[PDB]
Amino acid sequence: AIQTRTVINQHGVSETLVENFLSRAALVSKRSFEYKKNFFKWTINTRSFVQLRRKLELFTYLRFDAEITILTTVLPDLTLQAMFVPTGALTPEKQDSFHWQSGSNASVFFKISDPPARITIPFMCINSAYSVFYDGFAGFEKNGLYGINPADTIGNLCVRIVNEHQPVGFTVTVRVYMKPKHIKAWAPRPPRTLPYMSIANANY
Amino acid sequence: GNISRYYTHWSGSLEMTFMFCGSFMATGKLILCYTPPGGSCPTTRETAMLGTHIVWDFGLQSSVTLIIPWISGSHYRMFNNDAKSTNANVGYVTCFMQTNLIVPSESSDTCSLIGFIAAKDDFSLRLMRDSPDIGQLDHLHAAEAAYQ
Amino acid sequence: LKLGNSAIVTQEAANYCCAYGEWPNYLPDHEAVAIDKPTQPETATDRFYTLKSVKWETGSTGWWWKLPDALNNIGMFGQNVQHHYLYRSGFLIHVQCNATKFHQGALLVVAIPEHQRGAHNTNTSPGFDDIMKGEEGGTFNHPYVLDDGTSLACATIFPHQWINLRTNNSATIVLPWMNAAPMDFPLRHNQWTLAIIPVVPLGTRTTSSMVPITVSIAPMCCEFNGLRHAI
Amino acid sequence: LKLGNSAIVTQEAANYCCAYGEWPNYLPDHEAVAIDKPTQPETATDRFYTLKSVKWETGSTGWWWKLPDALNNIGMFGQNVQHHYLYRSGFLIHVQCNATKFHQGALLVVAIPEHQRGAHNTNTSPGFDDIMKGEEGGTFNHPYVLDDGTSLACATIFPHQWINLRTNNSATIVLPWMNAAPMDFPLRHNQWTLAIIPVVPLGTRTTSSMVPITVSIAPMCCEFNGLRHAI
Repeated sequence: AIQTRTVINQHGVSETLVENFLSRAALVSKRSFEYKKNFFKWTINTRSFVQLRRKLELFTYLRFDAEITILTTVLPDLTLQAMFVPTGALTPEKQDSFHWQSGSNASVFFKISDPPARITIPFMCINSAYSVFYDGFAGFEKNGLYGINPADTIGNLCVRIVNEHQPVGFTVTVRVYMKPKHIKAWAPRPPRTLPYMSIANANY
Repeated sequence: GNISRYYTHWSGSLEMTFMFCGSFMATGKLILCYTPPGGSCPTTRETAMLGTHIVWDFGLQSSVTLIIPWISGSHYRMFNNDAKSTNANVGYVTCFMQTNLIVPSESSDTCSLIGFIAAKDDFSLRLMRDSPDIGQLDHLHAAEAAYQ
Repeated sequence: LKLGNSAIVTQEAANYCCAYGEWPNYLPDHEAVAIDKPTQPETATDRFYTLKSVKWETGSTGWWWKLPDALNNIGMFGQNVQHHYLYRSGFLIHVQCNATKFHQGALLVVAIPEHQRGAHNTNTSPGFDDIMKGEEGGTFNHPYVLDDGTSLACATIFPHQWINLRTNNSATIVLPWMNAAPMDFPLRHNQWTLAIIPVVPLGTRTTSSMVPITVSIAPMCCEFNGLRHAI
Repeated sequence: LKLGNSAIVTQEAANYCCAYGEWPNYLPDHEAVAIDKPTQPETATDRFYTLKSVKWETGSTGWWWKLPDALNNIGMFGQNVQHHYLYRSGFLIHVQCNATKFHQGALLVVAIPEHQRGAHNTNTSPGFDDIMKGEEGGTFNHPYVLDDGTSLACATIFPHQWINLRTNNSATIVLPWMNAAPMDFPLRHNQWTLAIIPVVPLGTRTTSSMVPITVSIAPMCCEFNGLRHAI
């Protein structure tokens, strides 16, 4: 209930640049699973949290890179794998599937006593920029999901316990972080104020 | 009012604009009076003229330009608890009726006003935070797609 | 007219018709009287003190004001009348009305110096309340004779412009300092007398067309006596 | 000191001891805040606003004032506190007493910035009336500790002069702008704290020697926010 003021002298302009307007590396997914479906698969869609969804939808087209950092909390020497799978190749469905043994996709291997892993993914959209809002139809026949671009796909990561079935049981918690770099945006758009109702489209 | 919610401290000058949309035969004078951030809002027409006031009619120009000299602001978390200290009251932009409306016997006897706003090139921002504009969460229909 | 604090915008420029030929001129070369260091504030007076809007019906007969009288109550110039007793100032008058193209009528803005009034059919001088009206101004009871026996038919000898509702809706008259003495007293003397006189009344299909008329006054180059001194 | 309207005459010149090294300097090169066209009146503030005469008996214990507080009520600077909210000003302090050659005693003029007060033997912060005294000023209850636990024996770190009744009867201290922010608010902040402290009490053959002490304050180079604007 106290109303005060302060005179403010400023000269900074480069604080509001778009490159460090989006370099904050917020969290994008938090899910735990067990092992005694014994893994974790997650599409790399971006509109999962409303703190990041509204902040991203100010623009029309943009172009950046991933900088994915997986943080793991959960024991004798747990080794984990995060096999990236892009489009064109198939996704694993069981823990000992032969898609794990495939070399044609990228993979990491890391412990728990180590600091958590870090990779980055370049711009893999087949257009020149990501399409945030898609004003058309993916397909020719009438029932097409209005607002899904086939160029909007990125891939999906899969997290798996490497070790043998041990006589102890445990539960692994996985968090993902994503830091955009080298930002170039176009055509600014007004924000959405009415609350979201789904993740597939804009309804209210 | 939707970009500055992300930040904490703002400072700069503004620019308000009005656009009257009456008929071509319609006339009438209005008055716009500014208020310094010290005192209170004016009440009558006479007490409002003693501030920075302008006289704007209809027949010559349907547009007008007003310059706000300076604003400021912060949020001031100063207590021990989770409290919200409201910022102080700054300025008033009022509008009184100088003359009553003159219309011919053909047109409707009702007019309209629309107010614009635009910031100048001294407007600066600092200390980006999150915005409470949406809310925490609502019920999502298809909450999980990737996981399954 | 972006002058000081206010700015009456969106007006036909018309003509800054000087009254006879002159300007307020700041009164130089006077040291034999008023040696009290005149303060002469300039940027603290130029506001365009506007007046109350009036209504001009069909049977209306005009209005009148007094210029040092009507500004004693309003603003920084209203305060500077008190705690001062000598001044000198030039004025600016902006008269503007508004109507449709379907009305018709004629007005006459005129300004008279030293306009001594009078009363009808008596032998008693008018009282103090019959002169000091203030902001609102008074009303002519006999406009044809100007309440002094002088004919309105010869009243174009003064500075004047013709607001004609077919052509224009504005007028602007600049008045210099018109006084015998160089400096004067506010509370007992009024130099100019602003007055408007309808000549042709209005006319339309309905009745009671208001035609609101607005007068704005602004002092050009004022000065006062001294208030601050060394010893 | 013939300054503006008033002139405190017949004073020993003494020393215009600057506080640390500086002058009010009119605050240049600031355009990122307060772009409101500061008016900065200069010749309308320099008066030497004098205060109420006090009486210094034998068992007296000193007085204190607040400089933006004590001038809120008097004069053109008293009016300019209202209808304004940003300012910046430098001060001038002239402390002068008088006695015979037969009295004896010592005084200590000292000025403290940001002098946060306190209360004795409690756990409650002082109220709003325990600070905003106004013109008359307050009284020390514990002068040895300055009502904050700081020793008077180390209190010569501030700018000070020694009024010694054997030698002189005047003192003059110039204070610059001492604030974190460039401009400030009058009604909720007081930068300096003027206070006088007796060290040696008086003594004579009789009792109740008054020794009237007079303090005069004058703002040096003040400024304010904007009040008049074009559009």
